[PDB]
Amino acid sequence: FEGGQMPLFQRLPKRGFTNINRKEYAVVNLDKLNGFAEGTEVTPELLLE
Amino acid sequence: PKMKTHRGSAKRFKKTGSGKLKRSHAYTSHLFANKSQKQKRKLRKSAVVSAGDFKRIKQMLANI
Amino acid sequence: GVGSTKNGRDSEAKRLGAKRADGQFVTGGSILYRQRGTKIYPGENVGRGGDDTLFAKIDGTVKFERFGRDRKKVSVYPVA
RNA sequence: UCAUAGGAUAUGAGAAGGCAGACCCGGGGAACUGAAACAUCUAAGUACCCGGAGGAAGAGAAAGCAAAUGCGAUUCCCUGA
RNA sequence: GACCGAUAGUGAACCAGUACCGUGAGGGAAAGGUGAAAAGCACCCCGGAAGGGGAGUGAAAGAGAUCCUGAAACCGUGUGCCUACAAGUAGUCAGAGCCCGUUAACGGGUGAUGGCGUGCCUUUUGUAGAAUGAACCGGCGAGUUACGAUCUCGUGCAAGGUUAAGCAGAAGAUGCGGAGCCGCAGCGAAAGCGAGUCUGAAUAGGGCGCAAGUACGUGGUCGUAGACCCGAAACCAGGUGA
RNA sequence: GUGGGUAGGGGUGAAAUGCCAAUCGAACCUGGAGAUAGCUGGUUCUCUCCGAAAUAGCUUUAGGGCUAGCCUCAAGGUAAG
RNA sequence: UAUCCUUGGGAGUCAGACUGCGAGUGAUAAGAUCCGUAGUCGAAAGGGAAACAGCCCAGACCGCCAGCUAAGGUCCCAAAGU
RNA sequence: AACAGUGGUAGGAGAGCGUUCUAAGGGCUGUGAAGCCAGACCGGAAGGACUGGUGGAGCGCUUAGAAGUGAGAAUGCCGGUAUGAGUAGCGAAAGAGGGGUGAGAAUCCCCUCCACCGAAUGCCUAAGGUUUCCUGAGGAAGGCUCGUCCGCUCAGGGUUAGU
RNA sequence: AGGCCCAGGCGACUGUUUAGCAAAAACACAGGUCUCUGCGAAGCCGUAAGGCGAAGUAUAGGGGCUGACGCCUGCCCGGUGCUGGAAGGUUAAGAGGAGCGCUUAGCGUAAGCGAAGGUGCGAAUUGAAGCCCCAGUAAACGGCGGCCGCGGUCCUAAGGUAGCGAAAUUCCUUGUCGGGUAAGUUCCGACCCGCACGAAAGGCGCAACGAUCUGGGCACUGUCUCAACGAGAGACUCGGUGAAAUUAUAGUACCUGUGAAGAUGCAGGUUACCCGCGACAGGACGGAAAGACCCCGUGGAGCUUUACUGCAGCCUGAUAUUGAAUGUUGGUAAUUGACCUUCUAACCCGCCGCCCUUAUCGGGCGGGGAGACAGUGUCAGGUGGGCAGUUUGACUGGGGCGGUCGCCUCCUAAAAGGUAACGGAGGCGCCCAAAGGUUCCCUCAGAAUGGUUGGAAAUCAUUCGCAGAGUGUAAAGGCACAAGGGAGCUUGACUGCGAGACCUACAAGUCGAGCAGGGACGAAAGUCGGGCUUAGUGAUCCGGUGGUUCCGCAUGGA
Ligand SMILES: [K+]
Ligand SMILES: [K+]
Ligand SMILES: [K+]
Ligand SMILES: [K+]
Ligand SMILES: [K+]
Ligand SMILES: [K+]
Ligand SMILES: [K+]
Ligand SMILES: [K+]
Ligand SMILES: [K+]
Ligand SMILES: [K+]
Ligand SMILES: [K+]
Ligand SMILES: [K+]
Ligand SMILES: [K+]
Ligand SMILES: [K+]
Ligand SMILES: [K+]
Ligand SMILES: [K+]
Ligand SMILES: [K+]
Ligand SMILES: [K+]
Ligand SMILES: [K+]
Ligand SMILES: [K+]
Ligand SMILES: [K+]
Ligand SMILES: [K+]
Ligand SMILES: [K+]
Ligand SMILES: [K+]
Ligand SMILES: [K+]
Ligand SMILES: [Mg+2]
Ligand SMILES: [Mg+2]
Ligand SMILES: [Mg+2]
Ligand SMILES: [Mg+2]
Ligand SMILES: [Mg+2]
Ligand SMILES: [Mg+2]
Ligand SMILES: [Mg+2]
Ligand SMILES: [Mg+2]
Ligand SMILES: [Mg+2]
Ligand SMILES: [Mg+2]
Ligand SMILES: [Mg+2]
Ligand SMILES: [Mg+2]
Ligand SMILES: [Mg+2]
Ligand SMILES: [Mg+2]
Ligand SMILES: [Mg+2]
Ligand SMILES: [Mg+2]
Ligand SMILES: [Mg+2]
Ligand SMILES: [Mg+2]
Ligand SMILES: [Mg+2]
Ligand SMILES: [Mg+2]
Ligand SMILES: [Mg+2]
Ligand SMILES: [Mg+2]
Ligand SMILES: [Mg+2]
Ligand SMILES: [Mg+2]
Ligand SMILES: [Mg+2]
Ligand SMILES: [Mg+2]
Ligand SMILES: [Mg+2]
Ligand SMILES: [Mg+2]
Ligand SMILES: [Mg+2]
Ligand SMILES: [Mg+2]
Ligand SMILES: [Mg+2]
Ligand SMILES: [Mg+2]
Ligand SMILES: [Mg+2]
Ligand SMILES: [Mg+2]
Ligand SMILES: [Mg+2]
Ligand SMILES: [Mg+2]
Ligand SMILES: [Mg+2]
Ligand SMILES: [Mg+2]
Ligand SMILES: [Mg+2]
Ligand SMILES: [Mg+2]
Ligand SMILES: [Mg+2]
Ligand SMILES: [Mg+2]
Ligand SMILES: [Mg+2]
Ligand SMILES: [Mg+2]
Ligand SMILES: [Mg+2]
Ligand SMILES: [Mg+2]
Ligand SMILES: [Mg+2]
Ligand SMILES: [Mg+2]
Ligand SMILES: [Mg+2]
Ligand SMILES: [Mg+2]
Ligand SMILES: [Mg+2]
Ligand SMILES: [Mg+2]
Ligand SMILES: [Mg+2]
Ligand SMILES: [Mg+2]
Ligand SMILES: [Mg+2]
Ligand SMILES: [Mg+2]
Ligand SMILES: [Mg+2]
Ligand SMILES: [Mg+2]
Ligand SMILES: [Mg+2]
Ligand SMILES: [Mg+2]
Ligand SMILES: [Mg+2]
Ligand SMILES: [Mg+2]
Ligand SMILES: [Mg+2]
Ligand SMILES: [Mg+2]
Ligand SMILES: [Mg+2]
Ligand SMILES: [Mg+2]
Ligand SMILES: [Mg+2]
Ligand SMILES: [Mg+2]
Ligand SMILES: [Mg+2]
Ligand SMILES: [Mg+2]
Ligand SMILES: [Mg+2]
Ligand SMILES: [Mg+2]
Ligand SMILES: [Mg+2]
Ligand SMILES: [Mg+2]
Ligand SMILES: [Mg+2]
Ligand SMILES: [Mg+2]
Ligand SMILES: [Mg+2]
Ligand SMILES: [Mg+2]
Ligand SMILES: [Mg+2]
Repeated sequence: FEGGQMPLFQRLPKRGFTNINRKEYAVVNLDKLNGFAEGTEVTPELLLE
Repeated sequence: PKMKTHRGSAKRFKKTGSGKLKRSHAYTSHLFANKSQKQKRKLRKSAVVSAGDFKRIKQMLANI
Repeated sequence: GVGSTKNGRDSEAKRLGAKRADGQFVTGGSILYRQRGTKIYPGENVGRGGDDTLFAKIDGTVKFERFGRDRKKVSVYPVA
């Protein structure tokens, strides 16, 4: 509240929408894959376990 | 109870990587006859919430 | 009983005049002088904007200089 | 007119009323207050009144959830948030 | 029971929803303590009695009946110092005289006289204020807790950190419980792309990024709750009254 | 005089907003209720370190508020002041 | 000379007053009003101006029956020059 | 050690004092606990001891923990007690004396005369009150004084209907 | 155990009223008038049933106004209300579906077209009261002029009749004159310049009446000149009993000064032995009551209305309850509509008879009346301070009233910047398709001298001429290598942006070289992202339109 001055949020426009079907992935950089030894089949189940 | 998000603010603002608030510009609804192209080009882009305002409103977007 | 004044108006003060000192280093684009008309002229490496604002074209040292008899100019000279 | 209404008599551990200032399910239902005024909105289906309970009530065995080599009544808790 | 202990804790420790108030609905108090045991003061004395002084009982009666303790205001009796020529926010500093004698200290009480000096609080530009508040004394009487948020500090673990309900277990610790939550990646309204991304026709320029967190605790502050305490006039609902 | 009737967003009024239990421009009681109070009052131990403001802007704002200014604490940058 | 800047935690303040100087408003009135500027008060006790927030001098950590000064003073009240 | 600094409202920051309760450890106390009263003691402050009296059964200390944790102001709430002050008042009115009773008498009883009401201040009786009625005893409180008296206190008694 | 009289205002009268500051001129009243009301009356209370009205029935009942009686009660129907109504206009739900969108069987190399069904909108047409409109109506709400010389003229719906008049009305005003008095702002009587009387919010009178108001007399008096004395109650003394409001602590003088501007308490003086008792109130800004006035609060409450938004009530239509016939007139291929009249059987009856039944309730049965109307439900429109919740700004040398509110320019403003007042002056809410861009070229005001019209001033020509002009427009700062004037070609009054600055609480605002795209002008250099510069504007939400490699709630679409 700004004592009746039009509040900041209300002076500025609403922007955009939220996608109902937004996919967010669990990102894994290459440095994380160095933890595993050579020959390991790096599946999502292994990364999670 | 849980602190409620200010829903009006959640539709205007967005947190950046370093924890600043991104915002749109005002004066971007109508009356574009009365604003120069230079004004309109600059108002089109995004902006940051200022230090003084951020102090006032930071907790209203705490849950975001 | 009392009358009223027909005055009471003024515009917002426009903060005209010098914005950088003689001898001061300025980056390119620095406004040097705000004015109505050409109280001071653009000298070397100084442009005049649409509202008569004088601004540095280069990085360099500001120099307010006499321009002939009556007039003045402001220049920016490269540091070297 | 037959009837029926009405009347009479008998049999009923039939009802009635109370409360525990609680919990439950319904019927009806404010305003102060908040919105820095105020009418939409809020307070709140709250308080209050009324009806019905029961030891609990209500819900409940998919004309469901969903979008998987699916799930399998309802209720309640955590979480989703 | 890191709840109260008689102004608290129930309104009510006691014959209390009583007494009392109100036509009524309704409002609504105060008030605990002899002693281990009544052994509750035979008897004598003053007094009509009340009350007292002895005597007796008892550890104690100055524990003798709203009788454990027994503060202060307030009321008195006695008297060490001062006081009837003095102008006083009452003290303070200086100071004889007189009277005492200690937690033994360059001591205590009193105070002729001299200097200086307009209470406290609140509220104010500014109050000795002829503004506000308090008769006095005593008791009681105001930033709390819960759940969220954020910051600092602390601790554990660390590119990870952590479990919730629940089950077992002292109403405990703890074990189990990984669902979930936050972080390790950002950018974009979004599809999406990703150490980038968005804008843009653009290898351009520019924006935002790239180039230690988390769980718990203490503390500060914030949010939602009456939210530091006290105070309206009013509003509404259901009752009670001619 | 006695016995009765009318009840509060109501009654009653040869009318004064009069009267309705010493209450009346809307009775009384209880509840919503710790209504709300940008207003007034009050807010309880001590010492030390530092120490303002009474301004600007905007405000149905003007004795309120918000951001800035000025105070403070901590951590940085360091040597800009 | 030792401030300054940045980030973050916590504020309070938004009635100001007078004095000197520069202006407006006023009547070149006001202890008026409204700005600018510096000071003091506010939030500052001490000495002076009899008394006297705002003037002059000067910033109280505490003790001393030492000393030197400031403004202001030195006949008596009353310290110091009849 | 040296050098410098230390007025302060709002307000920020820090360090502490004290209160109740808890834990653990260690103590005190009928050879006298807490509380209370007094004192010329100690600490930079909040505060803390010591001694004596009263009291008559509980209570410190250390470290940590938790808070109903500190009052002088709220025309605060409750209680007590002041001041005003021996002051205002003692609520329309005729009594006087004699005798009696009694610890005590202007005030109670009796007598005498006087005085007052008399379309009432008489007699009866509603409503309402609920034992206030009568007798004996009483005098703390109530009675605006007093009190032997009373509508007061304690006992006992008292209300009779075919009309 | 009445004082009385003269005169006037008001109200006819007796009554009634603010329990507890108003008894009155207020209310009531008999009388008057308007209006509604045909009886299940209207009106009123109640959601309804049931009631009051009234066991009444237009000579009655409700409502409004006036207020005995007497004489009277004028003009205006434009407005508003009320009543009635012809054409014309307008208007809801509901009815009605011409069209259109979405989807997709099919069809198409694709793009796209597209049956049927579903679904989402939907135009014409139809549609009541009401309203506009028209007429009437003033004992309905109301209104009853200016100006100029009885006349003119303007204006109006029409311009105040009778009566009254310095008045419960008259500001000016103690009007003027007269009466009464020695002296009369009051009083009485006239006058009429009625600030601002006036005819049932009645006008003018008016006997009687009044704890009414007003002026004057007689009588009477301690009301007074001007006080005195006396009686009793309290005060006062003694015995008994014994409160209260108030109160920071007080050993509590005076003067002048000082100070938050009015001092017992501060300063300097002046005065003052200690303690009471009876008295008096000057002060303690004495006590009492958190000022009623005033202002403030985005505080309340009651009241009003052509404030806003609603609601009840009332009116009106559609539809259900709701049927059967006869006509007549639609629209589809004989069914279904529309309306008229009739019918009886739903529905209704605060009508009669009979029964339940000793029953003015209710119910049943039979007559009669009415009748698919009414009533009731749902929906819709109108009306609607009857009732409800609310709003009704701020600044302000107190508030109200007046003025102002944003933007630009100047001065105040103290030679950076900034800087206040209801300080001093003005502008703005645009304009321009060139008045923009560029290239090239140019120089203005005015005067002197000469000129047919022609003049001071049109048009020449000459000389002089820092600008004495111009710059779209306020002002300031600029501008003659022009930013001023002219001409050619144009659309840069561009799209993407933007190193860096200015300004700034924020939101905004301002300037900007330079890069890319594609241009304009120019031989080229280059200039151009509107205008000499600085006003010409308005956040968000919500909605519209155009575009779109975005999303699309199982999937494809939407
Ligand atoms: K409301
Ligand atoms: K509010
Ligand atoms: K109690
Ligand atoms: K003594
Ligand atoms: K002294
Ligand atoms: K006062
Ligand atoms: K980039
Ligand atoms: K950590
Ligand atoms: K915290
Ligand atoms: K709080
Ligand atoms: K009421
Ligand atoms: K009434
Ligand atoms: K009552
Ligand atoms: K800070
Ligand atoms: K000044
Ligand atoms: K002791
Ligand atoms: K108090
Ligand atoms: K008589
Ligand atoms: K007796
Ligand atoms: K009346
Ligand atoms: K007279
Ligand atoms: K004062
Ligand atoms: K006095
Ligand atoms: K004034
Ligand atoms: K051109
Ligand atoms: Mg848009
Ligand atoms: Mg200006
Ligand atoms: Mg421009
Ligand atoms: Mg509100
Ligand atoms: Mg069961
Ligand atoms: Mg059961
Ligand atoms: Mg069940
Ligand atoms: Mg006790
Ligand atoms: Mg109790
Ligand atoms: Mg009773
Ligand atoms: Mg004892
Ligand atoms: Mg004991
Ligand atoms: Mg005792
Ligand atoms: Mg003496
Ligand atoms: Mg003397
Ligand atoms: Mg003041
Ligand atoms: Mg005083
Ligand atoms: Mg006050
Ligand atoms: Mg007081
Ligand atoms: Mg007290
Ligand atoms: Mg209401
Ligand atoms: Mg009743
Ligand atoms: Mg009754
Ligand atoms: Mg009353
Ligand atoms: Mg509530
Ligand atoms: Mg701030
Ligand atoms: Mg000032
Ligand atoms: Mg002043
Ligand atoms: Mg300055
Ligand atoms: Mg202050
Ligand atoms: Mg200072
Ligand atoms: Mg001084
Ligand atoms: Mg002095
Ligand atoms: Mg002071
Ligand atoms: Mg010396
Ligand atoms: Mg001397
Ligand atoms: Mg300090
Ligand atoms: Mg110092
Ligand atoms: Mg602090
Ligand atoms: Mg204890
Ligand atoms: Mg001891
Ligand atoms: Mg406490
Ligand atoms: Mg006496
Ligand atoms: Mg006295
Ligand atoms: Mg006396
Ligand atoms: Mg007396
Ligand atoms: Mg008497
Ligand atoms: Mg007689
Ligand atoms: Mg008797
Ligand atoms: Mg007595
Ligand atoms: Mg009369
Ligand atoms: Mg009265
Ligand atoms: Mg009277
Ligand atoms: Mg009826
Ligand atoms: Mg009837
Ligand atoms: Mg009348
Ligand atoms: Mg007429
Ligand atoms: Mg007409
Ligand atoms: Mg006379
Ligand atoms: Mg009249
Ligand atoms: Mg009339
Ligand atoms: Mg009349
Ligand atoms: Mg009469
Ligand atoms: Mg006496
Ligand atoms: Mg002073
Ligand atoms: Mg003075
Ligand atoms: Mg004085
Ligand atoms: Mg003096
Ligand atoms: Mg007073
Ligand atoms: Mg007040
Ligand atoms: Mg209203
Ligand atoms: Mg409301
Ligand atoms: Mg105002
Ligand atoms: Mg004014
Ligand atoms: Mg106005
Ligand atoms: Mg200057
Ligand atoms: Mg300047
Ligand atoms: Mg909005
Ligand atoms: Mg889909």
